[PDB]
Amino acid sequence: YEHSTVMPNVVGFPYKAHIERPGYSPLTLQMQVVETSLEPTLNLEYITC
Amino acid sequence: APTIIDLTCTVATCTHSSDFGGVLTLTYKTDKNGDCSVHSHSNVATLQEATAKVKTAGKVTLHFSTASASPSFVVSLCSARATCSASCEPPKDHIVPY
Amino acid sequence: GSMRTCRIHEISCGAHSTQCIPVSWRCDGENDCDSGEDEENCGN
Amino acid sequence: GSMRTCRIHEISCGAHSTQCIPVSWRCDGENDCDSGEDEENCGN
Ligand SMILES: [Ca+2]
Ligand SMILES: [Ca+2]
Repeated sequence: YEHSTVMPNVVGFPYKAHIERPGYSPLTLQMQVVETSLEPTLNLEYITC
Repeated sequence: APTIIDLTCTVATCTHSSDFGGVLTLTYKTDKNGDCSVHSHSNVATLQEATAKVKTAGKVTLHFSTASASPSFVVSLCSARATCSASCEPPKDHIVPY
Repeated sequence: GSMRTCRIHEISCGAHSTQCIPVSWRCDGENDCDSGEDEENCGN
Repeated sequence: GSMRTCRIHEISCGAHSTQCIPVSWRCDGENDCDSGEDEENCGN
């Protein structure tokens, strides 16, 4: 059963999604962002000392 | 035969798919516990079972398969009658092997 | 003691229950009785 | 005797009480039943 949602990028926020399939009882998921990391791409230019 | 009085029909869920994608619940009032032959009086919806167990609790369930967006059929239980109408949503599976 | 020994082809559905079910429901594989005595001592 | 032996995956919540609790509620740390039989003889 395909589903889609949008959840905030806040660490520790307890996002809960409600999936309501027509033939079955509704379901509630829980997703949470424990940790995030933003990695740039680097090109070394020179070294100084 | 058990005496059935004030038989009402409600449909829990419906989905017009090839398999039996309907749940039908009947409420009734009886004096004794017995066996009734259940039939549907239209070809818009097809029941799955022929006989049901009627008890003093006053609730039996049936499974039916339909292909129309909104069916409407007359279901009988021993000698009683009712009119069942429901709203059905299309199924998501494109192809089935049965 | 005996309270509702009711009819011709019932099983009285337990010695202390207020139920009469047809004899055809004895050892059918389903617990029709509240106590479940209908499925007790089956398989002779 | 036995009162209301309930269903496939119930616990019947005491032989003298009319309650059904799912098997998932056995030894959960909560006294769902009035008699508390579900939390008795836990920790096998
Ligand atoms: Ca039985
Ligand atoms: Ca419990």
